[PDB]
Formats: sequence, C-alpha cells, structure tokens
Amino acid sequence: QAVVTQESALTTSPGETVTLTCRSSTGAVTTGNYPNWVQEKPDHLFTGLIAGTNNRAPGVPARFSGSLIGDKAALTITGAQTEDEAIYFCALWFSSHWVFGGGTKLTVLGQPKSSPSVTLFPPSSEELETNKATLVCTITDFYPGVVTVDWKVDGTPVTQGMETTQPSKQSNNKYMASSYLTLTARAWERHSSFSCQVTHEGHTVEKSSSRAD
Amino acid sequence: NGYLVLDLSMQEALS
Amino acid sequence: EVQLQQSGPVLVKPGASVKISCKASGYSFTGYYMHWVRQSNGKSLEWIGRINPYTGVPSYKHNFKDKASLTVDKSSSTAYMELHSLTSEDSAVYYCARELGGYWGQGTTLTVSSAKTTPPSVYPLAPGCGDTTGSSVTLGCLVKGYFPESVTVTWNSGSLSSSVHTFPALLQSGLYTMSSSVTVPSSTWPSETVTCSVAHPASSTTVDKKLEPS
Repeated sequence: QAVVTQESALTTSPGETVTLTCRSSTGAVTTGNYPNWVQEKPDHLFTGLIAGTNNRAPGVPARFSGSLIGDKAALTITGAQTEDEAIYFCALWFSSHWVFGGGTKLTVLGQPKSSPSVTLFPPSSEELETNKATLVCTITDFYPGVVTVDWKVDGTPVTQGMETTQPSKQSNNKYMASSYLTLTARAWERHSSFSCQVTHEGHTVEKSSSRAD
Repeated sequence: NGYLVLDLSMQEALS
Repeated sequence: EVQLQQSGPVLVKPGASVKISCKASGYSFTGYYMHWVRQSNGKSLEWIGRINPYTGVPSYKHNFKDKASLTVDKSSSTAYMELHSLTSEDSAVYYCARELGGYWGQGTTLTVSSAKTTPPSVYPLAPGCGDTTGSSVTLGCLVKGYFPESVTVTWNSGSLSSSVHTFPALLQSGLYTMSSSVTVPSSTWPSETVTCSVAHPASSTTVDKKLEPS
C-alpha cells in the first residue's frame, strides 16, 4: 500500500551539488519514517550512507548529508565526485516494516557525453530452422548510462516478446546494452519491417530491417 | 537498564 | 573493522529449502539488530525482516512471514535466514545488513530452477546482404538456451578484445540467453577470419562460430 518513489535518474558534474528526493504515497515523510539511504555500486556492492534521517554512517565522506525537504526525504551530495556515479536507494519505516524506493541512477560526468552506437541484426538462417527467430539490437558507447528501447513491427509498437539488458559499464566507462525481440519463425515470415528505436538524452536513433522482396 | 540492543536504522534525527 | 560475511551462491530445485548465513565480525553481535533484504529483477529491493540477536526474537514483513525464518547462533555470532517452499520467483540476491543505512553483507545469489544442465546454441550475428558498407563492421554471436551460468565469449583467441562488447545474460523460457559483439575494420572482414568461441564449463562444451557474410 505504502509505495516509495525516487527520481529514476539524475545527472551532475564533478564539484557540483545534487539533491535526491524520496517521497511516500501515503503521506508526508517525517523523522517517524526514519529515512535510511544506501549506495549500490556495480556487482551488488551496497554501502550505507545515512540512517535515521541524517545520521551519517562512520567512514562516509562528509559531502553526503541527509535531511527532510518539505514532505520528502532528501540526500544531498555537496561537491560530487566521479566515484559517486552509482544507484542510491532510500528506505522508509511504516509502523512495522521497511519499504525501499525504486532507486535513483546518479551520473557524475567523468567524460563528455556520448550518443549510442546502434546495430540491429536479423535472425540467422540457423535459428530460423529451429522454428525460432530472434532479432538482436546491440547498443554501445553511450554516456550517461541510461537508455530507452522501443521495438516496432510493420510500424506497430511492440508490447510483447521483447526484453532488454540493464546498461553495463564498458572498459572506457561508457555503457552498453542489448535488446532482444523473440519471435516464432512464422511470425518473422509473416511481417515485413522490424525496428529498434533507442532514445538517449532525449534523442532517438533508429535501425530497421525489412524482409527483402 | 539491562542489555540494550540497538537498531541504527531507527536513530532519531539530529537537531 | 566490521565484516558481514555471507555464505556462497546456491542452486536448488523448486520446493526445496535453503539456509543462508551471515557471520558478523568486528563488533558486538548481540548489541545490534540484523536485517535481511532481497534484491530481484522484477521487484527490486524488499525488506524481509530483522532479528534481535540477544533475545532471538524475529520480526517479519507480512509477505515473508511464511517464507523466511530468522535465527542466530550467539556462540559463532552468525545470523541465519531459512527460506521455505522455494519457487522460481524466490531467485534473487539476499543481503544481511546491520542497519539499512550502514553495513551490508556482500549478498548471496540464490537460483531456484528445475532446469537441467544445457549447452548453448550459438548463432551468428552478421549484417544482411543488403547492408551498406562502412569504415568498420560490427559482428556478433547469439548464445541462446544454456543453463546454468555462465559462458565466456572470446573472439579470435583473444587477439580482438578492445573492440569487444559482451552483454549480460537474461533469463528466458527457463534458460539463459546472452550476446557478444565485436567491431573490426571493413578491410579485415570478410577478407580475414573472425571467430567467436563460447565456453560453457558446466556442460563441458565449447562452441566456435566463424562469421560468414549472410
């Protein structure tokens, strides 16, 4: 019933100040909800930051501070550093249990922004012989590491049979992801145009493949 | 008195 | 220093039970509560419950009351969580944490699956015959239908690595699917050989696919 919501993603630069918020669907957030904040870095590495609204955990840099702003809990990073690029979760107490927010992906620009390189592959003849068909849309070298992927068949938005990986960091600290459109062999041969649309920083790029005549 | 068991998750806010 | 050392990854079949451990070091174990948390792909973070190690009294979120049982061993300063009647939806990473905004364990990955060891089927990813030539060309290999994780993809015995992009696996139809890509100069392919080698130690099987023009 009690749902906790955070910003999906935020971007800042080294040395700037950024604020993350944490709101409750049932009412205002107060000290009675004992807001806790925790940081997740890649490979399931959780580091607690703030407990009880604003008690900073031992060893956490002083640039992290918790507070209440209006009816929401807030985590403020004053003078963000590149190593602060990570996911940040809030947790709120509701009488007898905790509820986590969905987490906020925080980008701290360590390099210039980069548009995605998109490549769409067709189903291989080998797979078609198995009565299956999978289109693969690889997306690489984008920064910040947040993208939206939409599929279209014959111009119709696809709503079933598609799945995308969560962005993963490349060696050059850009990000990559792959999206799949799983279809039956008959479905593949029963439609004409297939499309992978990838949106990044509000910019949409497209790659399409149509079954040749 | 007695043995106190803490839950630092539920600290009171500082003021 | 504080250390919360959880037990290792575990694979079990549906309907069984598992006991995950969390060994606490560097502080008075009975002086602090211990929390348990679940991280799944579809549900993100969920609080399971907490336990008072001195009194041994556990508290649960309502939806985990019949799923989890929290206990402690004061002699070894270890907290335990036993999960019952496991289903595929119980697959997740489980954490202990002394406090949500403080020290966390490293996580225990639990896989609940009825699937049996299955080698991957490797399919080539290549541009179509009607593709437009560019300065470079991006090739790949689709690795579908293997279990358990993981696979290791190599391109041309490692000579190509800078331009390689290997993507995370996704669970689909009870089996795992992943893909890898490489970018080479157009003057190198198809004029020269480009091969992906997909090793799956669990099945004692390795599959190499030479990329050919579609």
